[PDB]
Amino acid sequence: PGNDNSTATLCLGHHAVPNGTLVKTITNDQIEVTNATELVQSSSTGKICNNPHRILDGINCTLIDALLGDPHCDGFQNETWDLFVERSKAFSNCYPYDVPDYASLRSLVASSGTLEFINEGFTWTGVTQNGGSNACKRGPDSGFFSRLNWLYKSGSAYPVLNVTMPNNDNFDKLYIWGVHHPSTDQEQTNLYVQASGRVTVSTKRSQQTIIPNIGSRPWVRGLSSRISIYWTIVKPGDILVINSNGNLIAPRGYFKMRTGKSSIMRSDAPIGTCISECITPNGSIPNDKPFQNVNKITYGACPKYVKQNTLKLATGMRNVP
Amino acid sequence: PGNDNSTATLCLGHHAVPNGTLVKTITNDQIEVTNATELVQSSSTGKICNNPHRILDGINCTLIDALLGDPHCDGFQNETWDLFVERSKAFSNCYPYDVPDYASLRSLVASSGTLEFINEGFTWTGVTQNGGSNACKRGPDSGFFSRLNWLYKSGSAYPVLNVTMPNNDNFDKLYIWGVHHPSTDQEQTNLYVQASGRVTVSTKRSQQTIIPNIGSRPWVRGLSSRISIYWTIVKPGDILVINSNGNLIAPRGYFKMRTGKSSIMRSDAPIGTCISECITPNGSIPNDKPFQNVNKITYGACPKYVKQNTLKLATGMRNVP
Amino acid sequence: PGNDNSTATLCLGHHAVPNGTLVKTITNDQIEVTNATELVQSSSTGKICNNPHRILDGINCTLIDALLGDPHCDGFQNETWDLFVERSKAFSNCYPYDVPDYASLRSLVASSGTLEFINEGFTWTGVTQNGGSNACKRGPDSGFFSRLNWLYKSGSAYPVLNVTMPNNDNFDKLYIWGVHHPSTDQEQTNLYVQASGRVTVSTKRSQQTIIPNIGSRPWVRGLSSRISIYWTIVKPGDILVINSNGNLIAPRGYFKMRTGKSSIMRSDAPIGTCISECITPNGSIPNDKPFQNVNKITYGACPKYVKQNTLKLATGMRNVP
Amino acid sequence: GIFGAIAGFIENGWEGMIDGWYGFRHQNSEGTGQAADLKSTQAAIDQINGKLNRVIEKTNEKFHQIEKEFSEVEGRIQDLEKYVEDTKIDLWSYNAELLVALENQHTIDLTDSEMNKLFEKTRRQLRENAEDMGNGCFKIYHKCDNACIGSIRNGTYDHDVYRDEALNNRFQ
Amino acid sequence: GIFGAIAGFIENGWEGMIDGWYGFRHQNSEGTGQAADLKSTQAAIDQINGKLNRVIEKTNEKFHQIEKEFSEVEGRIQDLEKYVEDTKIDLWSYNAELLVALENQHTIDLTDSEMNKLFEKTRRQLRENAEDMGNGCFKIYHKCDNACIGSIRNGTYDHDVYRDEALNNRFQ
Amino acid sequence: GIFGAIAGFIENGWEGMIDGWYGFRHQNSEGTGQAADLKSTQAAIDQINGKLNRVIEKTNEKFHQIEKEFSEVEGRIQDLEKYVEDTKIDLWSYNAELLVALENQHTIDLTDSEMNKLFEKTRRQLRENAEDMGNGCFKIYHKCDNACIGSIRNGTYDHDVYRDEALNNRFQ
Ligand SMILES: *[C@@H]1O[C@H](CO)[C@@H](O[C@@H]2O[C@H](CO)[C@@H](O[C@@H]3O[C@H](CO)[C@@H](O)[C@H](O)[C@@H]3O)[C@H](O)[C@H]2NC(C)=O)[C@H](O)[C@H]1NC(C)=O
Ligand SMILES: *[C@@H]1O[C@H](CO)[C@@H](O[C@@H]2O[C@H](CO)[C@@H](O[C@@H]3O[C@H](CO)[C@@H](O)[C@H](O)[C@@H]3O)[C@H](O)[C@H]2NC(C)=O)[C@H](O)[C@H]1NC(C)=O
Ligand SMILES: *[C@@H]1O[C@H](CO)[C@@H](O[C@@H]2O[C@H](CO)[C@@H](O[C@@H]3O[C@H](CO)[C@@H](O)[C@H](O)[C@@H]3O)[C@H](O)[C@H]2NC(C)=O)[C@H](O)[C@H]1NC(C)=O
Ligand SMILES: *[C@@H]1O[C@H](CO)[C@@H](O[C@@H]2O[C@H](CO)[C@@H](O)[C@H](O)[C@H]2NC(C)=O)[C@H](O)[C@H]1NC(C)=O
Ligand SMILES: *[C@@H]1O[C@H](CO)[C@@H](O[C@@H]2O[C@H](CO)[C@@H](O)[C@H](O)[C@H]2NC(C)=O)[C@H](O)[C@H]1NC(C)=O
Ligand SMILES: *[C@@H]1O[C@H](CO)[C@@H](O[C@@H]2O[C@H](CO)[C@@H](O)[C@H](O)[C@H]2NC(C)=O)[C@H](O)[C@H]1NC(C)=O
Ligand SMILES: *[C@@H]1O[C@H](CO)[C@@H](O)[C@H](O)[C@H]1NC(C)=O
Ligand SMILES: *[C@@H]1O[C@H](CO)[C@@H](O)[C@H](O)[C@H]1NC(C)=O
Ligand SMILES: *[C@@H]1O[C@H](CO)[C@@H](O)[C@H](O)[C@H]1NC(C)=O
Ligand SMILES: *[C@H]1O[C@H](CO)[C@@H](O)[C@H](O)[C@H]1NC(C)=O
Ligand SMILES: *[C@H]1O[C@H](CO)[C@@H](O)[C@H](O)[C@H]1NC(C)=O
Ligand SMILES: *[C@H]1O[C@H](CO)[C@@H](O)[C@H](O)[C@H]1NC(C)=O
Repeated sequence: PGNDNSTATLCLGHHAVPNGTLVKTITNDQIEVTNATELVQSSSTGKICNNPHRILDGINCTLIDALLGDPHCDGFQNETWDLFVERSKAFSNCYPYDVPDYASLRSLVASSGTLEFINEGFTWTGVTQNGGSNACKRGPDSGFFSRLNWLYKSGSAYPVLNVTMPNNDNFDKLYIWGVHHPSTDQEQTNLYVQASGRVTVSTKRSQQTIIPNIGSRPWVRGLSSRISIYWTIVKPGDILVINSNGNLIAPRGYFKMRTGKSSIMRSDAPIGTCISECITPNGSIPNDKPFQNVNKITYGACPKYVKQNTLKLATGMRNVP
Repeated sequence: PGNDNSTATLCLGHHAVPNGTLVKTITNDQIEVTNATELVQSSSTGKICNNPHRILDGINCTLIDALLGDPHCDGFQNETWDLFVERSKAFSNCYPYDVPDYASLRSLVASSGTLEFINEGFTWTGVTQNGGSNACKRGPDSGFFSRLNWLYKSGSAYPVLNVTMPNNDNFDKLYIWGVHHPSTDQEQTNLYVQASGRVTVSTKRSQQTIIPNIGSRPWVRGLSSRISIYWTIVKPGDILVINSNGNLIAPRGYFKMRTGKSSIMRSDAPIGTCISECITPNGSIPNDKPFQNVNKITYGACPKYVKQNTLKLATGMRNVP
Repeated sequence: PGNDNSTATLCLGHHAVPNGTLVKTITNDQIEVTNATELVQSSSTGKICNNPHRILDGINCTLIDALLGDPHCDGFQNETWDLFVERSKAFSNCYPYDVPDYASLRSLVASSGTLEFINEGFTWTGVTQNGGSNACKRGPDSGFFSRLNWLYKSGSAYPVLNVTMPNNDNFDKLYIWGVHHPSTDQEQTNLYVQASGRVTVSTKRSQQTIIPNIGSRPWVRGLSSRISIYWTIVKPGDILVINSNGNLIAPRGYFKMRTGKSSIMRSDAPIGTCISECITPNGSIPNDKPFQNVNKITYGACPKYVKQNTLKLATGMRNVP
Repeated sequence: GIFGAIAGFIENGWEGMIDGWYGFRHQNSEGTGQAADLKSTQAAIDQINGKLNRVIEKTNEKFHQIEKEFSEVEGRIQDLEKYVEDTKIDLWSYNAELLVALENQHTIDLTDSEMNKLFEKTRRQLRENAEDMGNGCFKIYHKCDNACIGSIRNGTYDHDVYRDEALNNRFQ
Repeated sequence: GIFGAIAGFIENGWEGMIDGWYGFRHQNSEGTGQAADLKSTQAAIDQINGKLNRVIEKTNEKFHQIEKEFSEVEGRIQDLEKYVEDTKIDLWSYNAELLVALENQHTIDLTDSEMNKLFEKTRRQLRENAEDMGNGCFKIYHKCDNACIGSIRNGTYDHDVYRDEALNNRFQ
Repeated sequence: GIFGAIAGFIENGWEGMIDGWYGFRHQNSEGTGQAADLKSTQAAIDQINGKLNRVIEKTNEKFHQIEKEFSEVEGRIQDLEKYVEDTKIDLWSYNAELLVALENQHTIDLTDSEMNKLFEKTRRQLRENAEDMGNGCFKIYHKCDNACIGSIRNGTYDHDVYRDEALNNRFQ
């Protein structure tokens, strides 16, 4: 036994494994290789890691209610965030309101990244300040949005209000203000005397001018009346003018604007004590893979969303028995 | 003759054809192969196949006129569609109107896919109902949009109208309503008494409020007056409130909203008795090819639009004489 | 010395250079080749070449001020352009104004490519024409926008204005008009008698209707009043109607609309006496390369913007010592 | 004008082979002959059908989208709608152009490869009994009748049987 | 059921080689043996690690973007926001699909190439002292003990030393 | 420090070849010499010029588009305009990165291929008159003066003329 002593055989070969895996190529739809790796991240931990981004959990509050100063959102005064998280359980509990172009105000505040608020000494001659409502309880007393000033008649009139506030700073100022829509033609005169108020808020190059509308809306927290919320940004060197005949819900100051990496996300995922760069509404996901099919909504350093649930990259040669 | 009996020649070779075709590669701009196939669909039959998608031919009607109930569009009541087709010959023949954000209303109705309408028992105390116009003939009698209720003075006044309609259903309700703009300050009082009407339509979180504008517009079907059309969607659990001083063109009920695969297309292509998944305004096109340069506007399972009119995929080897 | 006379050696080889360059491949991140070429254009001359595109330098004027006819922009009357260039030093020097949806008017005028203006013989019965202001000096005399007609009371009244202008042409007509917002309830009556004017501008299918708002805005060139600018496009066969109670800033005619390759760019780059197809705000750039990272804003036949500052395409073999 | 000599794939295809993509032509004591090789033929076809199944791996189904033609001038929003769509089309047009170029390069490469693969397989069978003529053909240095050629095409050729005869013709 | 004959890469891999990707199996006077080739093994690994570094060349960081889910029906603007995002996802999904297919084709090609490259290198060493058996193996026509085989794997094999002995076994 | 022996493409390029991309170096009775091969040189150049014509297959002409820088904060619409443009740029940036990597891989492959193609062509000419030294060179086993080498480079080398002389030097 054994082979001839006059010759020898020398074979060249490559390894093979008993557990090959199928990948896709140009040539073939399913070819077996010795080993491969997943390029699509398809699982999440289910928790939003609170590191390294500053996560601000809105809890019962939308960012807009935190902005306006709905009393149960008072804890959010002057807060900052990389990512604000709005929860589905959030609720409003102040004067019933609407925001024409709600989404834009929510966006620009989210991106600014702070609710840093500065009080300015607006003088309001001839009107009563700090009106409160039973629909916006602040303890056991009637109350109102913290950042807003409900003005109304004094003595027995409401003089044409007319004030100015220059921006002598280096940053943009965001002013949030409002217009009150009473439910009855008798509610209107009772608060503001005039039978058709107006609110004009202007800078040098822009102006918004709103006329209220008397009428009943659906009962909300006792009320058929509404407030409509508007905003105005005043650039450095520009001037804010506020002129009103009545129905003005006045700002108490401005929010300091910033630019940066801040955003907002809707999610019910619990906040996690952990570390992850990529955040989705499902929770944080690892970012070792180039792609992911967890959620098209992401924040931070993330794999790119794709429709495939799996993409196998060969990392070894063809597997041949 | 014949070759030596001591040796032999064995040649290896590949086929070739006398009718090769030119394709493009990385290496060369025009290389001849034995055979190739077109990847760009560039022809249409010229007909929209009515299978397998439900095609609704608008004929003389835009989707919006079918929605409002322009009399010559009465045949479209409660219709449904996968794809609504609007024709260039379509015309309006009712009260002259405009829709602020026409495109959005057209879009959301198109996508909802039905004109399924449900009458609701609105009570309108103190006004006259069912006003009709000579510009919206319904037979030989003056008439109006089927889905709209032209309200006007009764006796000699027009009391502040003020009604509610809760959504206790599982689906979204779409309400279509309107505001009448008379041409003369004398037309205004004659219909509605008040000299400046208003229409406020509200839910719990939203409100629209419109003030009419007296003035002459271009004569259309006898009239310088106009109606402006608005809409309101009321979610399950929410409530619709309608408050008006005058000029209200009231809804008679709601359209049931759906989500799904429905859309709308502008085309003059005839409807065809045939079968095709992909529809373009030019007519249906086959979808065996991955790309097409027929039209960027498509509906259904379609090849992707590209600018090239031809792309040849080699399906055979290089052709060598 | 010398090799055997019985054999010979014949070697095959390829060239190599002493100055190889590194490129990126699928296989390796840095492989040395004999030669390569840059595919990303990363430099500009710093000048906008005035050939072959017609460049119109706005200098002290925005396109909108050239449109309205701000006196120091009078030199732009009836001008045309492939690319209008707006400079950061530009300023307004006429009646203080705003344009709701400024960006859209700027866009559609830019794309139309001309300020070709045609005077139409509007009759304005019962009002005074050609009002002028000290904030819009035209020499030493008070003046106004060239293309606009400031109408005001005659004798002691301002009759309901009500005029028409049909489009019997083959092109779209663009009408620019305005609404005046006085600063005091006493300024309003003094100009227009009525205490709340209105401007309704309509065609057959569309209408805009604007109500002025009395109130002080920030002092600009002596004034707390403003004008708000609107536009209306009238298609061939359609009709323009203008109805106003007061505060109407009337058009004097229309701008002829075109379609084509015209646009607008913001740049402070000097205009250059040279030739270049591709224009960026940095100045013109060559277009021999497929990509460029100079600016995402471009006009003309340009390389595509990418984030990389360099991409080296091998144009020679691997360089081996 | 030389008819008589047969030649292989080196810069010439065979218009006369209609029952296969690759094959053998021979010349021996019994005359000439030709036979397709189905295996390499099937291998090329399978690969090409695969690409052509993946390229046609079924269209995307889209329903309600955005408008893409406009009867009125509108400015900012329409500008954006047109730009979004123009951007999409240019990117897909690029994808299509590149795909076809890459795929055609690959189709040519894999078809050339099958050809060379069949040549090397034949060469390995022949061992020391043949020489590469340089034109895609082997000179077989021994009497190889039709049955013999058949054994080569069939993969059952035993080089040992002819080795002595061939080595003798090649050298001494 | 034939155990005894060893065979090379031609349509068979070696499950028993666990210390390398490529290698040699030999049979000689002293029995059989096996040894990995680290160099070709490292070359394949380096290339694969490179692609897998470039594919994972770090994620894109995005912060505030656009909304992608909506609680209310809105029409034109929402249509556009959804269309923009659907367009982006389809294009990236395409990019990913193509990348993986291309990269996997290349991974297979470069691993096959390393194999063939090691075969040709060995063949060049052996000159006229061996013949290609056709199965990925060389028949070495001379006594080649373990040290001899070692010199081949080691690249220090001197063909001249064995040339006379081998030519004699191959022919006369 | 060995000057005297010439060597071929196997892990070394020739810095001294400035009139071509590929070529021959020889050593014979008359000394040494060098000559470029224009055909394989032209073939590489043509292929590279083609890619570089297709890559530069003329820019896209764009005119009025959307705005891409903004002096005012605006929210939803501006968000969308920025997102549309950021999306476009990332996709084109990806296209460019991939194109260059693929094209450079291909450029290297086709240039290597031309090299090996010229080697195999030469080998086919030489038949049994030469052996592969393993370093990109052939040992020609017969007197081959400058004219002889020339006939090889020229493709007119007749292997039969030298066959007896060479077989005798190779073996007996
Ligand atoms: C099958 O293929 C996968 C493809 O990645 C191989 O997984 C990779 O294995 C390498 C080597 O163990 C890992 O690299 C190492 O990462 C650590 C992390 O810090 C580093 O410290 C080491 O120096 C080394 O770079 C790599 O992370 C890992 N990849 C994954 C996704 O797990 C795997 O080895 C292959 N399997 C076999 C049996 O060959
Ligand atoms: C030239 O190349 C084209 C590339 O596709 C070849 O066309 C294709 O030919 C095959 C075989 O006949 C067709 O496949 C068949 O389709 C039917 C349809 O149901 C199926 O029942 C069969 O079992 C088979 O799968 C394929 O459809 C056809 N493609 C096209 C676009 O026509 C063509 O054969 C080539 N020409 C030559 C002469 O080789
Ligand atoms: C290194 O690689 C680059 C890659 O392009 C080579 O540059 C190119 O050289 C060719 C030949 O000189 C140029 O083509 C010529 O262009 C002129 C312009 O009109 C034309 O008249 C000629 O007939 C010819 O087509 C080409 O423009 C040039 N490309 C660039 C970007 O400069 C370069 O030659 C290579 N270097 C070496 C030493 O090989
Ligand atoms: C992450 O969350 C998203 C939704 O926020 C999930 O996507 C939904 O998946 C369910 C079940 O497959 C579908 O019925 C929905 O239609 C999906 N919604 C959307 C918007 O696509 C997703 O499955 C979650 N993924 C993980 C890994 O948790
Ligand atoms: C399908 O219809 C479109 C238009 O709906 C055609 O595109 C037009 O083609 C004409 C003639 O080439 C051009 O003048 C127009 O500018 C094109 N319009 C657009 C919007 O691009 C297209 O040619 C038709 N194709 C087929 C196969 O019928
Ligand atoms: C072309 O101009 C743009 C801006 O118009 C330059 O981009 C800016 O570059 C500076 C310095 O690197 C940065 O601080 C800014 O953030 C950049 N702006 C933007 C919008 O990206 C660009 O560098 C210029 N390029 C050339 C070649 O002149
Ligand atoms: C959120 O609101 C619920 C009532 O809706 C309340 O019970 C809960 O305590 C609130 N959470 C916080 C943190 O205040
Ligand atoms: C559509 O309108 C035309 C008149 O414009 C009419 O003649 C035709 O009969 C109408 N078509 C239908 C189906 O009613
Ligand atoms: C532009 O305006 C400045 C003043 O701001 C003036 O000095 C300059 O002459 C103007 N340029 C032209 C061309 O009128
Ligand atoms: C938040 O910051 C502002 C800015 O200095 C400060 O004036 C204010 O008092 C702070 N409020 C709280 C609740 O910290
Ligand atoms: C359409 O459907 C609604 C919903 O049930 C029904 O009430 C109505 O009568 C139907 N109308 C027609 C014309 O079929
Ligand atoms: C500009 O063109 C219009 C159109 O003909 C003409 O009426 C007008 O007088 C021209 N104005 C100037 C300043 O050239």
